[PDB]
Amino acid sequence: GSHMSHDAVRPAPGEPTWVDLLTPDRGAALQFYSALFGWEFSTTSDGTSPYTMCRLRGREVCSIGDLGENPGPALGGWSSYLSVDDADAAAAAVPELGGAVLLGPIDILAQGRMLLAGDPSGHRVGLWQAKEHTGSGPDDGIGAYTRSELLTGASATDGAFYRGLFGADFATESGTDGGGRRAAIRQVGPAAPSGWYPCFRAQESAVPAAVMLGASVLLRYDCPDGPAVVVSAPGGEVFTLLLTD
Ligand SMILES: Cc1cc(O)cc2c1[C@@H]1O[C@@](C)(Cc3cc4c(c(O)c31)C(=O)c1c(O)cc(O)cc1C4(C)C)O2
Repeated sequence: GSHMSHDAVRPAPGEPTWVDLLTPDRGAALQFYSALFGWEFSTTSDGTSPYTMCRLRGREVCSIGDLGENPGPALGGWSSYLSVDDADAAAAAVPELGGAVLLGPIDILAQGRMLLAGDPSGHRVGLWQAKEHTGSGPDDGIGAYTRSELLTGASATDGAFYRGLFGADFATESGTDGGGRRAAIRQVGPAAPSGWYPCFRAQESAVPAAVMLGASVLLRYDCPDGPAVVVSAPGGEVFTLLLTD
């Protein structure tokens, strides 16, 4: 009966949520994508759909998806999944800011909820509902996710979207949070690509690992961390590599 909670939850910032990447041919993608980082494949479970989990050193990293006969998937390439208060929370604030929900709310195997929002031009913003964990996986340095960064032509706009679905604006109040949300938005276009694509950690040797395959060069500089490498995969998947150790 319109009661409020009496507990403030403050998750640990920095920890990424998740990152999935659809492909036309999972079999082939594993040959390209995994050739960049140098990961290993694993067998799928039986009884369920074919799911290849990409793990190494007994440490969780990422998973690959596929479409088969689905010409219009949900992912549409790399993207950053931001963790919201609730699937419905975010979706509910979408219209409050003046956006449009494209997908969700949906119940993926009653395990989680993924939905997309933004404008009807086809902008997909990864939104996951953190209930158990916020994607706190093993910190093996290299090979694990690094962070989430979106390159849009309207930092001021996207910022408004984030501050609304995540920022305090969501609940137009303070006290029942700390501020442990992860996101990043930069304004670029002429001198840098555009789209949703988190960063990843790899050795310097990974740079050419992609080149040799025939990756497309767009932008590999002008980053806050210094050395950056953004390549465009042949299928249309855009992602950024940062050299650290
Ligand atoms: C949204 C969606 C809706 C739908 O009707 C069918 C469907 C998907 C999508 O692609 C697949 C192949 C299955 C699938 C699986 C996941 C996600 C996903 O988008 C999709 C997903 O978003 C996600 C995540 O964000 C964090 C996780 O820890 C795990 C996942 C899993 C479960 C791997 O078919």
